[PDB]
Amino acid sequence: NATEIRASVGKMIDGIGRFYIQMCTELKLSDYEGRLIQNSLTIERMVLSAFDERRNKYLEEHPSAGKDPKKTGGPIYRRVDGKWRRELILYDKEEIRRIWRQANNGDDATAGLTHMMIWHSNLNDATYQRTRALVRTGMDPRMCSLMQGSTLPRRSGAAGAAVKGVGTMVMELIRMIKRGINDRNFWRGENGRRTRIAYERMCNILKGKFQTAAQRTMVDQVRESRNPGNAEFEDLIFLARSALILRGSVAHKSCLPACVYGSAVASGYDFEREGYSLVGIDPFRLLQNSQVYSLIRPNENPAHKSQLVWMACHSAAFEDLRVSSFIRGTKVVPRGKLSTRGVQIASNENMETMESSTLELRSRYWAIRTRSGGNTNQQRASSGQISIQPTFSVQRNLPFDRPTIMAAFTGNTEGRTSDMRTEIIRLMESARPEDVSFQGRGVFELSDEKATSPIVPSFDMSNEGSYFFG
Amino acid sequence: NATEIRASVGKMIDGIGRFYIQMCTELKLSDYEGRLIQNSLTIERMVLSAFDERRNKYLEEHPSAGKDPKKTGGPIYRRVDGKWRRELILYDKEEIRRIWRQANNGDDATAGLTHMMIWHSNLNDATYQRTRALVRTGMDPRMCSLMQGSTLPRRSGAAGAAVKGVGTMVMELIRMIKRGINDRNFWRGENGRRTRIAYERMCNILKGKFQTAAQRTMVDQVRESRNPGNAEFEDLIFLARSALILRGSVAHKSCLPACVYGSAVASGYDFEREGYSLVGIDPFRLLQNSQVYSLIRPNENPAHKSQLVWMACHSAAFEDLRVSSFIRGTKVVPRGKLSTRGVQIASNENMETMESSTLELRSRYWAIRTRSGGNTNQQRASSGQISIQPTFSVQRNLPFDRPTIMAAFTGNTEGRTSDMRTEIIRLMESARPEDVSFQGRGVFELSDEKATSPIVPSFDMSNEGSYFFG
Repeated sequence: NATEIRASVGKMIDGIGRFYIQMCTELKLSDYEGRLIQNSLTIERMVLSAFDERRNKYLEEHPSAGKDPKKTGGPIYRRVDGKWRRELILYDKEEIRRIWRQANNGDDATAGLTHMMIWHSNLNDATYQRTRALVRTGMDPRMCSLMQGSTLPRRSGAAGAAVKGVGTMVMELIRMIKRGINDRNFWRGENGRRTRIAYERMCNILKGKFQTAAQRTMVDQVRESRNPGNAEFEDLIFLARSALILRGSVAHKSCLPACVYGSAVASGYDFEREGYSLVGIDPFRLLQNSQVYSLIRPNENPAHKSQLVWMACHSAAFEDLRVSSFIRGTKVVPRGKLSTRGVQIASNENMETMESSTLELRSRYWAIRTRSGGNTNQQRASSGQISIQPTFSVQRNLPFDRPTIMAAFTGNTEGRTSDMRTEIIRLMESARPEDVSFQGRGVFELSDEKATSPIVPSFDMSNEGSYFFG
Repeated sequence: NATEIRASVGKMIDGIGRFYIQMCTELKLSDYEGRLIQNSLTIERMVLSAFDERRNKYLEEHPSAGKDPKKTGGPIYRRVDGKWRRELILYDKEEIRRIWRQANNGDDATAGLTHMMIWHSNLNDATYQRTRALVRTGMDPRMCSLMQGSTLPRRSGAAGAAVKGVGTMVMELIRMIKRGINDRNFWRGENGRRTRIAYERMCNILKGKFQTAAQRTMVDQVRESRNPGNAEFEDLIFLARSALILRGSVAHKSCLPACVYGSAVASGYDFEREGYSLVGIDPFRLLQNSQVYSLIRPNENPAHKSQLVWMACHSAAFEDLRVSSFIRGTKVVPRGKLSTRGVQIASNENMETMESSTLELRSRYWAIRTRSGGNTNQQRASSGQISIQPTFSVQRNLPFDRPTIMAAFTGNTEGRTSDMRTEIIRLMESARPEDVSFQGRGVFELSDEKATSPIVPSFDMSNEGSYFFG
């Protein structure tokens, strides 16, 4: 059944929206002030800090960073008769914790929290990619397209586990491997137990994310090493390099800024009644009638800023430029020639140069974001029955496709990773960059509500460049 | 045990002989007509066409060449009161297929078929050498002595795999390499799978045929290339050039014409009882009491024709002229001054000029044809123990010949082919053209049945020329 999940997501988004309304009430902000991305970012990171129990518990035992008992940050921006001002106002954790407490009818709202962490992951992935950590681990910065949800902490649950990508998991595993190489953390203490439990859980998440059998079995053989040394390091690097083409269907949750949700909730559009979806038309239908303001530097182009924020909202920073432009309706500028900077504003930059303006979010078309992979993998490995069932009682043979039956079982168990690298490189060679994917699907029009008739895109515009980076 | 193989070969030759008797019965041919090489060639090539499933299956989908549903060729020659006549009589495939079906007590007679393909290979190798394909592949026609069984199709089994030579395998590999260079046949389709399977099987056959370790390891490193480009092309050319001296013991099966087998079977000499061998005295003992007739042009010398047909029967076209003459008893004329042409007769040449005559096959001596190589290779690399076993329990060292122990294992694996070309050229330099081979063996007399006492040949007849070609 899908009605229950729809009601649950509608309920928790209604809670988030009415929390945002409560914030707009308590901050004494004007109508325009509540349509700002920056203040939503500030309050939302404040919520992240308040609800992150582990960092807090690390902090009350560590009274450092000067003024840090329980209050952090808070750069609220207010419009003064056309000009702008920034104030560093500090808020307690317990008060706003309880404001959430009645902002969700007595619940913890963990799903909402995961929504905020995921929307932060999308903003960071859209703005800045961490080539720095990649090169730190020795890992090639050519594969930044594997950095989905890198800024996410491990505190996120299964819903948060859905969005964090393959390459980010390679990075976090490499971090723990380097730590275990530096010192003997693998002893029989409770620390070793929690490390191996986390390691096996993360490997299970990995094997869930992949699609082809060969990579799944190689990963299953990865955690056989009770004492991970150096071989699994290049094993995981090659895992990422092979997942370049055999990508895992991780997630692309379409999280939206708190201002848009709050404006919708304030207008009386209760999400529980008509339902809410995070994947279909629904996150789209709020945006063509949404007004968003933000601050811009006197050199930044607002036209680029609108495209970038729509990227971040729809987590399309790692999507191809051609289809993103087709859905948007206008050409999208790659990261190479963007005359803009990060949407976050520095704490030291001067107050005079900021100017507020409206953000354009309307898009001509819409499409469903499925958590799947390209059809090319199913082209490499076709589909069909392998077994048969006797319906009539007739004296006949039972046809069994035996050579694939051994392949599923792997009768002769794989010796090491290398034998798997062999046929996975063979599959990579079988791959082609002209393999059309997602057959039977298309882009629909905004007037469509039940996905009745799509239109297939056709891109013949030479080599404009399907690479947002470079 | 050797009795079972002897019985099997005797049985299948008895089947072939009684099939030939059935053909002589159904063709209504006279006594002399069944002693003709030409009619045996015609019926035998007809059998090849009937039992070759792949070409047939290519043909019923390709109804071309005019009159070609299921009937091909058939130039039967009949003697008319001294003169000769040629008739193009066409036979169906299924009828003669079933005639074989009871001609071998319900078996397929695949071994007999391989015997016919091998005897065709010997006739072609004796008559005409394919310098043309060699030059087509850019391959030097100085090495025609490596063309054993070139006309053989790949359908031949392990018994047929025994006779097809090293240079022919170089040629077929070069053909597939050129085809894979022309188009990308190496994709992940089923065609690529069958190509790599055939390629590895043929490389296994090659490594089976060679004798020295260095060439075997270089060949083992040949198929490491998953995408064969151009380097392995000259690698295989150099393989053939090195196998010039370090020849592989491929095979020299002594196949005999169907007329000789049929005459023996008709006389009541059942091969199952007294046994048959294809390698010892036995294929020889049928020939001194065998009568064979054939057609000859008014310019062709019958004396040369008898020597050439005995060459083709004994597959001694690539054997040295001195020993071939010694075993035959008379001088053998090289290909340079043979006033004869191919034993096959053209379809357009006139009926008047043909004249039939007896073929001389009796030879003074006999010798065993072992599938081995010259003793010179064992002179270059001597023989002896490398390890020892403790018989008495005595506190003593275990002598191990370590530097050759690494050599067998190749502890430092060879980088490329070039390091192997180095020491193989060194071995070629160590080679001498005066190295006497086949020590401990000799030529026996026809009166000998158990190989009791041979006589060693001694050739001091200057430089008559041990080269059938040139």
